[PDB]
Amino acid sequence: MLLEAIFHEAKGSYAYPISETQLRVRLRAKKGDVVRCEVLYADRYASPEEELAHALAGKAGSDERFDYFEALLECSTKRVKYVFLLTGPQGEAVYFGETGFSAERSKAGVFQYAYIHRSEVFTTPEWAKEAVIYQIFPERFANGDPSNDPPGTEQWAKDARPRHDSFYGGDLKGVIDRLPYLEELGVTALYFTPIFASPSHHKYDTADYLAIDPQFGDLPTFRRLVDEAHRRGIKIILDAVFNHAGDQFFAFRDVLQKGEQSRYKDWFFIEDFPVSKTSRTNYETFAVQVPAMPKLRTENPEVKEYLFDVARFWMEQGIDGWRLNVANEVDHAFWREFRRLVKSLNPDALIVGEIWHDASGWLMGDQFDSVMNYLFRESVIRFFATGEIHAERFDAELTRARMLYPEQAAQGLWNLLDSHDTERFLTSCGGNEAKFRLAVLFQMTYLGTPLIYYGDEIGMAGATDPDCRRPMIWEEKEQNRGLFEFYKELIRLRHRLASLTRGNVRSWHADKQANLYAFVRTVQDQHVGVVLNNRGEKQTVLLQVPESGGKTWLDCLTGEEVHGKQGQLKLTLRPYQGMILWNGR
Amino acid sequence: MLLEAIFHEAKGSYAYPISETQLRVRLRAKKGDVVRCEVLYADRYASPEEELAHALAGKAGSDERFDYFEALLECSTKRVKYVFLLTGPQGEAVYFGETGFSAERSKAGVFQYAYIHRSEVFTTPEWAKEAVIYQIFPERFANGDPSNDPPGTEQWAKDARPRHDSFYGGDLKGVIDRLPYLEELGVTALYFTPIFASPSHHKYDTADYLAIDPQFGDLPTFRRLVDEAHRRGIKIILDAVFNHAGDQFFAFRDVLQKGEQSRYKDWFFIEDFPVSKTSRTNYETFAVQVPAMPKLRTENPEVKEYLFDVARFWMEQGIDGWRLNVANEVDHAFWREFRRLVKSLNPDALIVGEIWHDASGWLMGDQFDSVMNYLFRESVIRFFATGEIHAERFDAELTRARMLYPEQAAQGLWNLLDSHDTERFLTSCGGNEAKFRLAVLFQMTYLGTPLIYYGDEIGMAGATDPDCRRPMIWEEKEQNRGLFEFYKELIRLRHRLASLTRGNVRSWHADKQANLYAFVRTVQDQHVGVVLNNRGEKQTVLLQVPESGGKTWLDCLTGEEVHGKQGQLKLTLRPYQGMILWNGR
Ligand SMILES: OC[C@H]1O[C@H](O[C@H]2[C@H](O)[C@@H](O)[C@@H](O[C@H]3[C@H](O)[C@@H](O)[C@@H](O[C@H]4[C@H](O)[C@@H](O)[C@@H](O[C@H]5[C@H](O)[C@@H](O)[C@@H](O[C@H]6[C@H](O)[C@@H](O)[C@H](O)O[C@@H]6CO)O[C@@H]5CO)O[C@@H]4CO)O[C@@H]3CO)O[C@@H]2CO)[C@H](O)[C@@H](O)[C@@H]1O
Ligand SMILES: OC[C@H]1O[C@H](O[C@H]2[C@H](O)[C@@H](O)[C@@H](O[C@H]3[C@H](O)[C@@H](O)[C@@H](O[C@H]4[C@H](O)[C@@H](O)[C@@H](O[C@H]5[C@H](O)[C@@H](O)[C@@H](O[C@H]6[C@H](O)[C@@H](O)[C@H](O)O[C@@H]6CO)O[C@@H]5CO)O[C@@H]4CO)O[C@@H]3CO)O[C@@H]2CO)[C@H](O)[C@@H](O)[C@@H]1O
Ligand SMILES: [Ca+2]
Ligand SMILES: [Ca+2]
Repeated sequence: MLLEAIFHEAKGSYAYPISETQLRVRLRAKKGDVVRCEVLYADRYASPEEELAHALAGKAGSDERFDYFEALLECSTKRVKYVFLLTGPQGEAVYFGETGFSAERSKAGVFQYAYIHRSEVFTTPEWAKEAVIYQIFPERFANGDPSNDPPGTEQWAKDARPRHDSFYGGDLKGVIDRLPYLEELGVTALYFTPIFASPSHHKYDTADYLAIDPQFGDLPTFRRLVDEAHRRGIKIILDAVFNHAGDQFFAFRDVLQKGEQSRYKDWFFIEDFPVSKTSRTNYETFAVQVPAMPKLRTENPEVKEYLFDVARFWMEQGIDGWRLNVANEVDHAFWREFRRLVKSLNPDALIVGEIWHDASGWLMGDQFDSVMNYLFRESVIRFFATGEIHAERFDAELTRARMLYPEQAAQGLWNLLDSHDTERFLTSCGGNEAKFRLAVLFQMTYLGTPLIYYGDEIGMAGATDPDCRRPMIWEEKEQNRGLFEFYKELIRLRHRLASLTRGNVRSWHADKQANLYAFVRTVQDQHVGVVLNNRGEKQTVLLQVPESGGKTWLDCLTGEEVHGKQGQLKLTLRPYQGMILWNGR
Repeated sequence: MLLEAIFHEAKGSYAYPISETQLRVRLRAKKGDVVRCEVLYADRYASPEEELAHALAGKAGSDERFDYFEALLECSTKRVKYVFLLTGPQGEAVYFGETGFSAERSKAGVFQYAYIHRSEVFTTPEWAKEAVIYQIFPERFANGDPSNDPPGTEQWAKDARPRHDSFYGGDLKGVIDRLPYLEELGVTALYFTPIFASPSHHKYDTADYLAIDPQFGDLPTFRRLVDEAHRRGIKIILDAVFNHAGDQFFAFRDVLQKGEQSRYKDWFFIEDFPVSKTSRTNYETFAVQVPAMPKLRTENPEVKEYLFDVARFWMEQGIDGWRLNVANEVDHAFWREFRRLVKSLNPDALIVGEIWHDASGWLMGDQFDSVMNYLFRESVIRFFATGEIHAERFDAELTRARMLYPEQAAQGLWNLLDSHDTERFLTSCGGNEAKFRLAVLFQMTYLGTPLIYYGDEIGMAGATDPDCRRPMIWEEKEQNRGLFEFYKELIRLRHRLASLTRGNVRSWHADKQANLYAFVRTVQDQHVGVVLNNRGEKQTVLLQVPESGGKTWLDCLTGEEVHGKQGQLKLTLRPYQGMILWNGR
């Protein structure tokens, strides 16, 4: 075996508790190098002559180059020291501990997980595990009150082609009027892009954090929305824009006016005074030269105090969580304290960070509960949309991503197909509905929480910002109702099958030539196998009956009954068809 | 190129800032696999049309299986995305990024270090880097006041054999009396084990955190000690026992008397009432069944404020830092807040955690400045004391350990040979002074902060606790004055050669056959090469002139001049001899 390929660390995503007395440990090795991985462990103060406890680590996954083994250690003392015993195909064995590798156990040393503090066990809101999120970009969802429309509003039509400065009149009253639709779809939570006072259509350049934007409504209307959504079983998630403010933010205007004499100058990153001349900003902003968005110095206790108050105010209005804008450019201390504040006010309030890359640094349990899973989007884009990768590469990317974070984070990642910052997924699929649907079926059955971008469910299309922000299509005749009913069925099944929301996930089959991919979701005695024929050709495949699942399966999408023949299942898939096989338990 | 052996993560010790605009990045590959490692980077919002910046990563080290490449990225924007370009021996070129490996750069993706916040740049007290610490176990150092001696105090003699419950009368007045001695040795800081009220001789079972133990003195005496040490250029570090209290601690006494009625019952981990009764404890304690040490629930905000108050009190007395007892069993939040409290009170107060294993989780910059480096001791024991490993594995263990933490931590790690919890190092060497001295020579020249265990400098020996806590030997005739003078010279040298305190470290030469180990310390134009002949036979060797060090060298220990012919130095080392070759700059 290739020892240079073996990896483990007593922290992060390779060692973490799932309870106050149980520790999950993972180990990585070159694919095929290790057939048996066992963990020998004991209390960190156990005597030299005490027997070590044993825990066998099953193979939890494999990507292109590695195998990932996982075990559960029962640590009643909450203190554990442990070593791995790795066995190869030829029976060659070796111990792997903190000191290194050795045939002699004592020489390998022991990894140590010092202490398991209850306060450090990653815990997330129970409801977030089985939620189906629907993203609403207010200015474009529904114009329920044209009397608050901004001047110059354009026509709310299917042929609308938004500009960076277009307005259509979307508002909160509209959202309220359309709740019956959202409820019928099966949505359980709504994520809103900024809704606080701001001059733009997107409103990421905040003028006033404590006020609902006039064109969207007022506090009484917001409160009504929260109540109407809640009694319909729908939660509310707001967009927290704490990385930067708008240039109309009071503190910033003060600096613009008083400059060096401003009591708020240290609330930002001003390069020199006066504050500006044009787009040539002499102050740090979001991205590059974005005059309307001066970066906030969240490291300043005054700024942190202010934003924390903003958070308190809105949570008082009854919201259920936050979506953190550009979360990765706000300091960690801020986020650790934010989590403490939020959870103290509402233990069930969800915290989702908006980060597009590897977000492990914010997903260990003391900061966010989840993140906008763009890694998931990329793999889904490449596999179902552009066809840039095949099923085996898809399986690998998913597996590698799953191993990036502790299971508590993975279980609730917001798996989106697109957002208000990307082209519509149907457009990514070049308008191919068959491909789009397969992606959706995957999104609705995979490990994580699905996030639906408004309109995708009724066939909307579009290029990237601002063309992805076109007015919602409400005209029944202009909506893809077949797709809508498709979504409804998938969402109902998700709520219907426990393994789909709370089950683990394991690869079942991945064939690069047939481009068929299958995985199994498991919890308790229930097993649900999802098979995706990601090819424009009808195919048949023989899959091994999933580990301890039973001999009778039912494709919940068709009512088709399939029996295990000599430990196998014969499946015939039409082009781009997906099956959701329930083992009946 | 074995891709399965290549590793990098955009955080931890593989990617971290050394300043507000500079990110240090490290990458490891199978030893020999990569000949050139380059980093191509840019601002995270740079246009796809902009050209990437270039940074060549030199080989910063190599262990038994890997090569470690290190580079410095200039990030004026404080936001960076990057990809590695690795070239094999044959000229093979592969790109490595967050997405994976590929001959095509774009397909490799890019790692991202979202933002560099000034508050997250690991910063340590400037003085700690060039310090030489002396550890004082007060009950056994010096009895300056015989009137405060504990009951049954035993004879202060060289033939003393301490028992777990012995007392010899050591106190703070004695330390004050021996300051001229400590100053002569050249020590710059004193690390004291517990000195607060406690009934034991070690005092890790705290009765009163706010009072000097009567056997050791009183507050005024402590203050005088602080002042007398300070005026002699000696700082003071106290032992903070925050993981557990003594069973005579006021809060615990209360729980013992009032039980479930006690307002302090949640300050501990009580399983049932009434509490205690012999060694069969019904409450969690340090280690296993240690009735005198009930664990403190530092997660409890009341417990945390009390301890923080304890820390504020002693810092008001003028101390310079803390040594955190069993730091790995106290929660991370407590430690993050502790650091902010401490640093706000005294920016130069040092925080050293007592952790015996990989302490990377506490050394990223938001918790401890350093730790008692027991990993260093293990390597030193195996190589110099037991001879269990040869020069090449020694070099490997050292390099591997060095790569475990960011450079800010490594530079000030407390490198000890032994402690009040281990057998004396001389005893580890089986009484061999030649091996002992070579280890000390290594300790005084290697990267990190040397920690001297009281008595080792004058030849004390002893088995592990309690035998390693023998009363100090003060009678000159019973002291190894030759050793003492050796220590003095090495300490002076360390203070005189900037590279020994502020320089980096790189392997120079390691040969298992001759068991010769050499490394070089470098800062600016100063290069100091250390050659250790760890064998009991006179030997001669040839070493390539230290990279860009120059051609004139001087062994500071003897005054011997070495010129080096054709880029090589000819060295003749006596048995267990060591050389400290200064390049003259
Ligand atoms: O010409 C300037 C610009 O102006 C307008 O943009 C404004 C926008 O309309 C408005 O809504 C707002 O934008 C906010 C946005 O809505 C929020 O969701 C958020 O979005 C920003 C992200 O938070 C931020 O991280 C970044 O995103 C970049 C990723 O970080 C980066 O990783 C990369 O993504 C790639 C991944 O790295 C890779 O792993 C994966 O495979 O591929 C990804 C790319 O496909 O690149 C991302 C894009 O830079 O920027 C996001 C903003 O776009 O915060 C925003 C700010 O509040 O304000 C905007 C500024 O005024 C126009 O609409 C826009 O077209 C125009 O470019
Ligand atoms: O039966 C009674 C008991 O009495 C004595 O113990 C008491 C001791 O005399 C007294 O001073 C005090 O002890 C404290 C000690 O002085 C402090 O420094 C500290 O020490 C404890 C450590 O903090 C704690 O982590 C642990 O140490 C363990 C290491 O974590 C663990 O890694 C492992 O160490 C190995 C290293 O990893 C490796 O690098 C090296 O090569 O080999 C090591 C050996 O395995 O094991 C360590 C031992 O478990 O315990 C330390 C305590 O010894 O905190 C202490 C508590 O405040 O109180 C003691 C209890 O009353 C005797 O000394 C003891 O033998 C006897 O059993
Ligand atoms: Ca309107
Ligand atoms: Ca005394």
